[PDB]
Amino acid sequence: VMHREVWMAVFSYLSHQDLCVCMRVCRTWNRWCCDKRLWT
Amino acid sequence: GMQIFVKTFRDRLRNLLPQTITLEVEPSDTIENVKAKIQDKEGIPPDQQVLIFSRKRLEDGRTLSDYNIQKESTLRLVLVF
Amino acid sequence: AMPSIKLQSSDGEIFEVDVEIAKQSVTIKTMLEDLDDPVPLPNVNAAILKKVIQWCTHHKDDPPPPEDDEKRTDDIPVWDQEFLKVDQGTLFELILAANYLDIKGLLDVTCKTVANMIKGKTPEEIRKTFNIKNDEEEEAQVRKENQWCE
Repeated sequence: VMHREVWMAVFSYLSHQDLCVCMRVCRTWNRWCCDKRLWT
Repeated sequence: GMQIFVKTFRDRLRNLLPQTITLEVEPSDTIENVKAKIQDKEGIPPDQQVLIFSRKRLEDGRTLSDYNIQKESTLRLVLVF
Repeated sequence: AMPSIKLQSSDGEIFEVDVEIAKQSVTIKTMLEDLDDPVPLPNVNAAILKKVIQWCTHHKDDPPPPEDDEKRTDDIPVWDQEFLKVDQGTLFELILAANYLDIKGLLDVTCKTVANMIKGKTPEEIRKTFNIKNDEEEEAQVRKENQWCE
């Protein structure tokens, strides 16, 4: 939840396998994690 | 009618570099009006804008003449959540 | 003695700080280089500003920071993990304050800290740490789609 720009900063420190876990946490996180720049 | 400049800082959580914009204002105009004009130009609602001139935080209900904001002066603006 | 600058927290408290400590905040350092009064700080209260001043005196000899890039998280110095052994609200309040005052070094460690609180846990174990509710048929669809990826 909370603010989106805060969470993308932390998400950018996560591997592909770490990011794999976060799209099942909540609905808003799943939408946030479909940004292709995170899997760079 | 008069022209003033508003300059941002670097905001890393957004991806914004410092930059300056121009506004058309009146000395009578309230800080609430100027924030409304800033939303008009860049889409930032007032609840996320803090404007500063001469190391004084500009309060919403007051005017630019109350801070002696004149032609070509420059306000700085921090973005908050 | 020392050249000093005055900061005013958002709740109104004055802090007097060394120039070299305060200039670690690029926002503070920038609004001093355009032309006695205390510098207003946006939505940084006294309690969070107190933490920020602690971090900046420790890092006062750090150079101006360079742009990134590849981001790791095993590299948080020992002093900054002990400094951030803090309640989680202030941790986020510190992310915001580092953003508003443009202190790259503190924005990096704090975001990495939260990321270590995610690395390895699972959606249930993560939800309980930041009290986020799970919004059974929906979950199975994403669980299948993101199985092959990672």
